[PDB]
Amino acid sequence: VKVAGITQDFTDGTTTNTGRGLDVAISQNGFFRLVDSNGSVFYSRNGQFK
Amino acid sequence: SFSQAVSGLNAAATNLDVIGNNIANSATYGFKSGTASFADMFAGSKVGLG
Amino acid sequence: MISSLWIAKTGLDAQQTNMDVIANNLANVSTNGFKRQRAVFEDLLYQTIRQPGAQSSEQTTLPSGLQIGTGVRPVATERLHSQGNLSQTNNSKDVAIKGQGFFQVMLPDGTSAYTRDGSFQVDQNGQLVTAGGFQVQPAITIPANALSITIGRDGVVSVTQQGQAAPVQVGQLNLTTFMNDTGLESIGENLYIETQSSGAPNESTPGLNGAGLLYQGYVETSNVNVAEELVNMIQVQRAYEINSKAVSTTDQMLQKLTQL
Repeated sequence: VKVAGITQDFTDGTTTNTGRGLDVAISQNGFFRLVDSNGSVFYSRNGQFK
Repeated sequence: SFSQAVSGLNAAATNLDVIGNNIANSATYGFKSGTASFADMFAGSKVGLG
Repeated sequence: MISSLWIAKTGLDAQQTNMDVIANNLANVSTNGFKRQRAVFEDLLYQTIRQPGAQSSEQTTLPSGLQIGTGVRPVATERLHSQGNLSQTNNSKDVAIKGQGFFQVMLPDGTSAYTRDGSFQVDQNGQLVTAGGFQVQPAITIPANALSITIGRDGVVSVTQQGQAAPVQVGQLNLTTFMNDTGLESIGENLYIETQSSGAPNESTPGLNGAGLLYQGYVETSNVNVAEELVNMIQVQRAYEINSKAVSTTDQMLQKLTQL
């Protein structure tokens, strides 16, 4: 048997309110886009911002 | 007289190979287990060939 | 000075060659992309004291003649081009070929050899070479600042650059197939070259015209079955001992004849 590669489940998690205002959550399809100092483009769904 | 014993050795090795393949290919979703079948050989009569 | 002595000498030599091929097969059992060797013999000529079916009289014939053998001669030690087990290494610069074909390699003298072992590296200039400094014939060059190298199911190889959001194709790995795969003469470092025995190679992309497929991250191990080499060795040892016994018997009868 050979591993065909791990696949990730994109099912949305539970939306939990933990106070504060500088935080966003996505309940459906959508990926936040980020750019690093070197200029590359990355995609993440984390809601922590500062 | 090594012919019969060698043939039996190869048959046992093949059976172990099939068993090992079945046990190793566990958890594979689209898998159906295998099974080896054997058959004797005779030249005429009273003359075994493994 | 006795025909039996020469016959037994030929038998001893045949068993010695068989033992040699067994030893070589057992030696490189872990060599990647190694094909085992099998030796095949034949009987030598025959001395006909009485011709079979000779007209012994006007209406009767000999049902069987009188013929004496002259020993055994090894025909050839061919190489069995079976399919080796595909291991897994999770590397980026080694490919396993499943099916038929060979990678072409540009020898330093100028000609080209053919290999079955896929373990590629990069030389100082950046071009893809095999383990041993020999470069592939299409001369695939890997550019600097390469984030990753991918090789598809077919021969196309691409490299992901730092940016551009898209991989860029860098070349293709076409492999060559022969007609008489067992007719290629083998030289060192897992290389083969063609002779009169094998036809002119025809190159093609993997997956077409009977060619194999390329899997990245795997490697083809040798098709040496260590389980049966031992029993073959046992049989070879017994046969060699019996031939030596025949030599000893001939010597004994000669000695007890010359004592007169």
